[PDB]
Amino acid sequence: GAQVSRQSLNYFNINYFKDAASSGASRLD
Amino acid sequence: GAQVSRQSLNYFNINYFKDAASSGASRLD
Amino acid sequence: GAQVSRQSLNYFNINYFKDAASSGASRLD
Amino acid sequence: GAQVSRQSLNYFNINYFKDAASSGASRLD
Amino acid sequence: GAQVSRQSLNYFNINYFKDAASSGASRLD
Amino acid sequence: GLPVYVTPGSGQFMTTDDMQSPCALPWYHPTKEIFIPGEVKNLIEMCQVDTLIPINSTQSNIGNVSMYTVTLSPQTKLAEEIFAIKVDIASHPLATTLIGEIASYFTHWTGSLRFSFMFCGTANTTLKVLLAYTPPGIGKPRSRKEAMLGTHVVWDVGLQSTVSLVVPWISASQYRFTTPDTYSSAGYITCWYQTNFVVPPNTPNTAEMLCFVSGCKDFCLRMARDTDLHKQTGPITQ
Amino acid sequence: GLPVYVTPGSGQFMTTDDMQSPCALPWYHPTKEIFIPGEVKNLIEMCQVDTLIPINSTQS
Amino acid sequence: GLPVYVTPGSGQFMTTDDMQSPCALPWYHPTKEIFIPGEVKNLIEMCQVDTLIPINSTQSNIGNVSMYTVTLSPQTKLAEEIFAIKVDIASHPLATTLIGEIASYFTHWTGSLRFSFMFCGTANTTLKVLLAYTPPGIGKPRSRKEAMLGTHVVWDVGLQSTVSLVVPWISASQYRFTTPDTYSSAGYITCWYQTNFVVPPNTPNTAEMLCFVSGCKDFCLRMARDTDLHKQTGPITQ
Amino acid sequence: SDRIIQITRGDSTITSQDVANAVVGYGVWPHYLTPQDATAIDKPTQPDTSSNRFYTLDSKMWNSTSKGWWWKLPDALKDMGIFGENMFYHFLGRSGYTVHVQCNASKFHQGTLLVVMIPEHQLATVNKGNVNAGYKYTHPGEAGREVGTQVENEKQPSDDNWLNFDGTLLGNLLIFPHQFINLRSNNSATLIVPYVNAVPMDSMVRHNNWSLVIIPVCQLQSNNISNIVPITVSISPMCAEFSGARAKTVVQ
Amino acid sequence: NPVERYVDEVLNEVLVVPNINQSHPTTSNAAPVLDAAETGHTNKIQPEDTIETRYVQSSQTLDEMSVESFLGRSGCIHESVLDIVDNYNDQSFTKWNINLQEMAQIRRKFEMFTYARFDSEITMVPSVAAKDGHIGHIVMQYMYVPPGAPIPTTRDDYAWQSGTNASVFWQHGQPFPRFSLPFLSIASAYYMFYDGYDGDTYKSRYGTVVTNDMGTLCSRIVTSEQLHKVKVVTRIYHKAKHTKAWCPRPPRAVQYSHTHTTNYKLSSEVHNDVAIRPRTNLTTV
Amino acid sequence: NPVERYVDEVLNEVLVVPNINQSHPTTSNAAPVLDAAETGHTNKIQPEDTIETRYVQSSQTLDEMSVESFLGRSGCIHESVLDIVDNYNDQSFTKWNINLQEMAQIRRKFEMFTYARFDSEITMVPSVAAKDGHIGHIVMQYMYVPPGAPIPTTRDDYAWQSGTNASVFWQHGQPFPRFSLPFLSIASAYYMFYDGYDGDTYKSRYGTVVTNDMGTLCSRIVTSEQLHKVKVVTRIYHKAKHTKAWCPRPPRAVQYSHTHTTNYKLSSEVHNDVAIRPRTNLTTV
Amino acid sequence: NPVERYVDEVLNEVLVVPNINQSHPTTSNAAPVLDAAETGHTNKIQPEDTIETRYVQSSQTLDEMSVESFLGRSGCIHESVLDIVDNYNDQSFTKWNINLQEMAQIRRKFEMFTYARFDSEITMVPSVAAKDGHIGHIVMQYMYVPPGAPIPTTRDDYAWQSGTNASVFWQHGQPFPRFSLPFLSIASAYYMFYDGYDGDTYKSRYGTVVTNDMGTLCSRIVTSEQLHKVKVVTRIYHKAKHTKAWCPRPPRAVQYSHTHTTNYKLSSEVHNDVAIRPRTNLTTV
Ligand SMILES: Cc1cc(CCCOc2c(C)cc(-c3coc(C)n3)cc2C)on1
Ligand SMILES: Cc1cc(CCCOc2c(C)cc(-c3coc(C)n3)cc2C)on1
Ligand SMILES: Cc1cc(CCCOc2c(C)cc(-c3coc(C)n3)cc2C)on1
Ligand SMILES: *C(=O)CCCCCCCCCCCCC
Ligand SMILES: *C(=O)CCCCCCCCCCCCC
Ligand SMILES: *C(=O)CCCCCCCCCCCCC
Ligand SMILES: *C(=O)CCCCCCCCCCCCC
Ligand SMILES: *C(=O)CCCCCCCCCCCCC
Ligand SMILES: [Zn+2]
Repeated sequence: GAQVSRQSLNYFNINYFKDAASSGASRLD
Repeated sequence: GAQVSRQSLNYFNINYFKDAASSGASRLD
Repeated sequence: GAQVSRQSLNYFNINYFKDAASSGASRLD
Repeated sequence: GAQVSRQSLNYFNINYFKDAASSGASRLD
Repeated sequence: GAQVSRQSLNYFNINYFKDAASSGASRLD
Repeated sequence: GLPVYVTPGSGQFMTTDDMQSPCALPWYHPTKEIFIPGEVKNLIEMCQVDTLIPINSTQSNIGNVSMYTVTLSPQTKLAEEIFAIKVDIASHPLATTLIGEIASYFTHWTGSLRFSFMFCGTANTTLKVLLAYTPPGIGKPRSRKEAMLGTHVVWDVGLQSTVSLVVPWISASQYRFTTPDTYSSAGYITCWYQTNFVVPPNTPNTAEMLCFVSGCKDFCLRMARDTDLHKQTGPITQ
Repeated sequence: GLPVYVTPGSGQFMTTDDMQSPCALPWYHPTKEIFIPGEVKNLIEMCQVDTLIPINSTQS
Repeated sequence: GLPVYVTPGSGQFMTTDDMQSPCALPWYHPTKEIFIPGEVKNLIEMCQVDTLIPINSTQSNIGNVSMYTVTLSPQTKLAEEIFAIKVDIASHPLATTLIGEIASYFTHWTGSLRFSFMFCGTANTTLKVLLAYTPPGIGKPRSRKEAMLGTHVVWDVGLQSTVSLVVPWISASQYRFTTPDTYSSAGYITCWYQTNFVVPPNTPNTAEMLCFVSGCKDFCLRMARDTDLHKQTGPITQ
Repeated sequence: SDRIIQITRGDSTITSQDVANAVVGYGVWPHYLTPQDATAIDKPTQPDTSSNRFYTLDSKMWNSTSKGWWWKLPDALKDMGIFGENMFYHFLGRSGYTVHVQCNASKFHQGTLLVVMIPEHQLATVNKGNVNAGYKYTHPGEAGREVGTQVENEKQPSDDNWLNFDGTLLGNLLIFPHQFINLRSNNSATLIVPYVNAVPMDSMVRHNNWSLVIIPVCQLQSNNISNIVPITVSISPMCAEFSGARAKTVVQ
Repeated sequence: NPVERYVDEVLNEVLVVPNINQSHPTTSNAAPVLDAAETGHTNKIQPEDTIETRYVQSSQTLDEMSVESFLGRSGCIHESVLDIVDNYNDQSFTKWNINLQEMAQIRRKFEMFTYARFDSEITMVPSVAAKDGHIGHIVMQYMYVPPGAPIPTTRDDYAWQSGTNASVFWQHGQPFPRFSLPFLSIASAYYMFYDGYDGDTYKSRYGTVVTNDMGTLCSRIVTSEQLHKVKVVTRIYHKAKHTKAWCPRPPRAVQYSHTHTTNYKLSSEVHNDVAIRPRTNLTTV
Repeated sequence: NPVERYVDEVLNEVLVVPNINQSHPTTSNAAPVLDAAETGHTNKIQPEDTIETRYVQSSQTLDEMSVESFLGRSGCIHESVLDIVDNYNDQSFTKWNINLQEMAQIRRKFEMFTYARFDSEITMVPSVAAKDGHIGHIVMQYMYVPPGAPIPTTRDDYAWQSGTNASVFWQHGQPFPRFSLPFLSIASAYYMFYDGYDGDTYKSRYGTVVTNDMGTLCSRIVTSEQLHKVKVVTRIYHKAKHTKAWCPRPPRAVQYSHTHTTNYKLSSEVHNDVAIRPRTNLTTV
Repeated sequence: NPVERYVDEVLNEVLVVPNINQSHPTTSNAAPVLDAAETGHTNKIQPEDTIETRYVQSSQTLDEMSVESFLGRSGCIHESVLDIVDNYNDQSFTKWNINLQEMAQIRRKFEMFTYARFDSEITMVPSVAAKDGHIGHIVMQYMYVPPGAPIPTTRDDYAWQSGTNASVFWQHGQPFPRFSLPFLSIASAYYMFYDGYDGDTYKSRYGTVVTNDMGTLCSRIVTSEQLHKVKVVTRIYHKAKHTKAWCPRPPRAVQYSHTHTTNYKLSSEVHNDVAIRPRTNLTTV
């Protein structure tokens, strides 16, 4: 589960499991 | 064993072992 | 030690150590 | 959190947690 | 610390720590 | 396999960590979200709403709505003091107000406070009052002249029943401790008679005043902590 | 976190292993290397040099 | 899961490791940084500043400012010795100077040292002194002639009160041990009368001299270690 | 000439024909607080020339047995005209300073004063356990403190000049902004110091930012000892600004 | 840009507070300080309106004050005790009717809202006390029994087979168990308060007990009887993730007495029951 | 180039010292060796100015002398003891008012600066001494209590629920616990020294105690009473990360006596109180 | 190509030995077999020069014979013993003056060179012997004390604070500790031999003791006194990494007797002191 961004400053927002409940704290706004 | 998709939201469906029985739960339909 | 193939279905045949004896079972034929 | 450089000699300055305090020792100057 | 080569047979000569003493055995010649 | 180095901290459980974990109920699909009015996204939204200050919380008044009112009346002596309290957001009597309660869940605070007062006398009752804020580094003012030298508002009671006094953030440090700390005590707010409570004949000779408090656009809390304004001295049973 | 499978061999210390390890002296800068004659890079270099055989090594 | 190989060293705690760890206070936003004069980024900045050498630290002078001064006076014998000390950065009396103290937090040192001397006699007092540095491999010089054969500066006292003698890095190895080590002893610095202390009548017949030390552009310390110039023999309580 | 100096601040001008240059503490010239570093939100009052002028403190006598003297800022100026009034009428204050120490003798006198400006000089007490220096003792005002004269009291600070009155060695004071008044070379010392603190503004009544320490490292000597040799200090606030106006704070 | 947003996350500067602008003296017939609280609105007066302010650049952020942050901290919600005294078969297993009402600390925070929707992270901290000296090999089984599933009545009950229910097995020495649970309600949000009944008679139940049934947590020491007796205490910690809250309310002012109810008790001296400290009089600060 | 910079990091060659250039004999009316220390400046004379030097290429680096390196080493700052002697309920928990003043080694290094700003890395090393033979299953709880939060007065105090405070649970056998803390001050930097009081009266406190309150660390053995008594000593190690320091000062020359104060004690023979070794005379090296 | 080079690494074929070429009969006035050893050079004659060889393709490699390989194997260099007999405070800590001279196996290999430059990998193998039955919770502290730093004289010495020195804490049950050390010398290479003194008098020291001071390793059982006594033996293993060696020399032919010296002892029957086995005569193979 990988949200790869690029700027280089690359971001990897990995989701290791297949259920949304499994992810960590939510982003803000 | 890596099924790399891109959308960026990249998906990595990795298969760590060499036997099909080893993979996790199946997808649906 | 990474044999990266692409088809996308990417294959990563990684060799973690520097001696050939260290790798796992051989392919066939 | 990945600062990917390329020269190939690629650098991966990964930040595993989401708070700046969490990172290791600072660079110099 | 990653020396990424390509041939595909990609090589990843990763250096996990920031001090040269930390790396493993040296190459030859 | 990939060589790894287990780092210190591994296996520990930190109540404030942010990790992922497997889901006990795979395939489960949560109930559809519907629109519900009143969503809150940040506690600051609650800190910007006025709530009453139990300013008259003397032992005899506690447990009565009267602990929320200040009584005014015709004076025989000029420039008399009406009330005086500390500005410290989590000190008493500010502690149990919504902003005080929320501030008690944090360690640091900053920003300006908004104190409002609503006069409840008859429409024929007049009055001019001086509300003052005394920055720290000095004792609470002993007289109107002393208080008047600081930040203040002269409130004239009329058609509009409410007035607001803003306690500006005047501090050496960018933040102050929410808990009573000598170094970070924020000062005082005192109220004095500017003129006098005046009424025509056949009109009640006393009247009440309500006091509110909320945070300004710059109010901000920091470093979450458990509150000391509520306790559990035993098991909570069924 | 990333699911992992700890493999047999983990935690063992093999005197001939080739791993990396943290440096006890971070930031330390080693003394400058100077030229010293006679560098040896392979033991074969020593095997190609004649040395005397104690051929008459009778007890006496 | 990904097969892994736990490597030796895992789970250990090395006080000099450089790893990341979860933050106990998530979402916390640190206080804004303001400009403060005097930021230090490297200890070398402190090693380049002159500090006084307690050169006259005889048991009777310790605990007195006089331990920092050397007294000069009219001589009856020519070429008399004034003082002599070791050049070793962490030896006594150099040990408690700022550069000596910092060097004591490291194991190796290298570079040139700068020794300065300021004459404190009257404006009418004259003097010529010979300051010499004797490289190792020989005992400290027994006479001015002996000292003079090494590195030296002839200081003429005049309008400019201060002189500087530079002890060049003359060593076999690129570094020396900060702690007293026979193999790495750096030599001596001696001071002798070149001419004589001369004054007009009605002028004090003695005068003081102050001694400073700092590091040159090539000074460098290596391998951090705990200092032996400070100890704790008991608990530090509240 | 490089030996001459003229310093004008407000309605005061000071001169010296025998200087040893001037020191600008940490290389930063005093300046007003910027909106990026500010925290207090009320508009500051800036007295300008009526506050930023030279104030001359009480002179001291230097003799063969003097151990040293020290003053603390802003305490030393608490009773100096408009600057003083402002620090008591306001909760917050901020200021830089130009310190000019004066001491002339003759070409037949010798002696050396070490003039140092120390930030956060937190004094120590000796052999008194965890009892710390009393407020009264660290707030002597323009009179400052003559080291080695005060009859000890429990809250009396340390008078050990060789230990900087705080447990560190005298020889290392040179790490702080300083100058020397070596009678054979100069007759004055000039130090310009900026505001230094971990907060943008502070209470000038309970926090002394700088401490002026003068220690004679080379004893005063001459063949005309009857002639008194004084030491005079003139301090000028710079970019003084105050905030949080109210009634006047009365201390004690 | 997700990378700029990322940096804001790392620095915790997603929600910035406004700056204070410089103001000036005023003489107007527009009096911002005057208003009418009767309207039910808060006067939005700011410092620039009542005094002469300077310009100040704000660097404070409200990230930590977010609902996610406020409720996103793991707190204890239950302490399960398995004390082997004299009968292993009876004392080696137990059950708990799940709820977030038994521990005041987290209960009070959630109850500052009327409705809340979130996913849960449960972390368990088991501690085995060696009453007789040795602990042997302790293996625990925590089984989640949804309302309706058969509850085990013995330590060897067939229900422990966990053919469908979710069970977590922990082995002493291994790291603390932890798992996530999706929003479980049959409604769109959890009721923190519920002014309703499960019927319309004098004997109908009142409050959240009617709506908040989360099932039962059944625990058991998997290991068979050992020579040495142990006392296993398992503390359950709960953290809210991906949170949403609606309609804020006043914080609980008195101690809690029971679960699922706002009931409270008052002494003859009520000032002792609330956090309000009696004042000497109106002018004593 | 971040990669070239990277190589410099690995080799520790970020800050290089200058070379020594060849010099020659001189006869001039410009005398670099002469100056005036009265100015308060250090004469910047270099070796090339006083002797005839050769050209030498420097390979030394100042990386290790950086403030980050100097203060970036983990040192002990507290040794917490939980000794079970005769009363488990009273002896199984404790508290400590946090500070970096109790251990001379790291205290002296930080105090070489007037102000310092840094993030902290805390690593804990717990050791369980089996006083009676067995240790059973030890589980520890370390709770950070910010100033104002309720401090637990018993081992089962409700405050241990940690509904909001940050608690770290460690299980014996698992690796040493470790976490990071952001710069905690309400000011822009920590005061290493503070020439101020918390008031203007004879009884006002003096020094850093006025400004440096970091709260309390409360520890407790989570495991319930066991047959065999143990003595748990938890050593707290602290390391500064992302450091900045201002206004360097002289190093502490005498032993420390108390926290938050520069106070010291002197014997009748002061030479024994300082590291200065008495010289026989001026010419004895 | 770094990938081709990589394959050579995996197959260990970086350094290949030459092939043997086919030769033929010869009748010449050029006699390669004849030379003069007096020159100090080895006659470079090859098999093709003395016999009629066939062509053979060599597949042997010299990789394993490299200096990196020869010295790149971890061997024991010290066995530290902490035997608790009757006084915990005195017997729970110790110190060792570091050196690679105490164990013959690795010492002999390094001494086949005059100078050597390398980084070190240290791996420690602690084993706790339960003398009385139980071992409790053993936590060790290994502190590196560079020459000059204060050496602890008691198990609770302030030096153990490790405010600057590098300490490694190991917890029984966790994997073997391991760390790397950069080339430590003040010179450009380590002296394996040193024909010099630290002075020019009859009492000056001779040999490597003058140049090879690496400091002291101080160990201590962090755990406080326990009921049951233990004997902790920590074996230190050392491996050379990124090695360079200069001027090869003859291998040690007799047993070592002391550290830092080539001294040896001879018996009355010297043939017993060397590995040379006496021959019956010149013709007895
Ligand atoms: C409101 C509200 C929301 C909730 C849910 C609390 C979560 O409770 C559970 C706990 C503590 C453990 C498990 C569980 C599941 O699987 C296992 C081994 N334990 C499941 C639930 C629902 O309860 N009240
Ligand atoms: C100056 C100065 C700076 C500081 C901060 C020191 C850090 O102290 C803490 C320690 C040792 C542990 C915790 C802690 C937090 O969470 C847990 C389990 N322990 C928190 C702090 C602030 O103290 N003085
Ligand atoms: C030649 C030559 C080269 C050397 C260096 C040997 C390395 O010795 C050390 C050992 C065995 C341990 C440590 C050490 C450092 O940190 C800790 C916990 N242990 C440090 C050194 C220098 O010694 N002789
Ligand atoms: C997301 O849906 C799948 C998560 C996969 C977890 C493994 C992440 C590590 C991927 C490493 C691949 C390296 C790329 C060549
Ligand atoms: C699939 O057949 C092979 C699975 C390989 C497991 C390793 C996955 C991690 C790959 C990381 C590579 C990073 C890319 C540069
Ligand atoms: C092969 O010769 C080297 C093996 C390297 C092992 C590490 C594999 C993981 C690589 C992850 C890199 C991710 C890419 C950005
Ligand atoms: C930064 O913000 C997120 C850090 C993510 C940690 C996981 C790093 C490993 C990434 C492997 C991906 C392989 C690429 C295909
Ligand atoms: C080198 O200087 C940094 C070493 C970084 C160690 C992490 C290696 C794993 C990288 C995985 C990234 C996957 C790419 C998308
Ligand atoms: Zn047993």
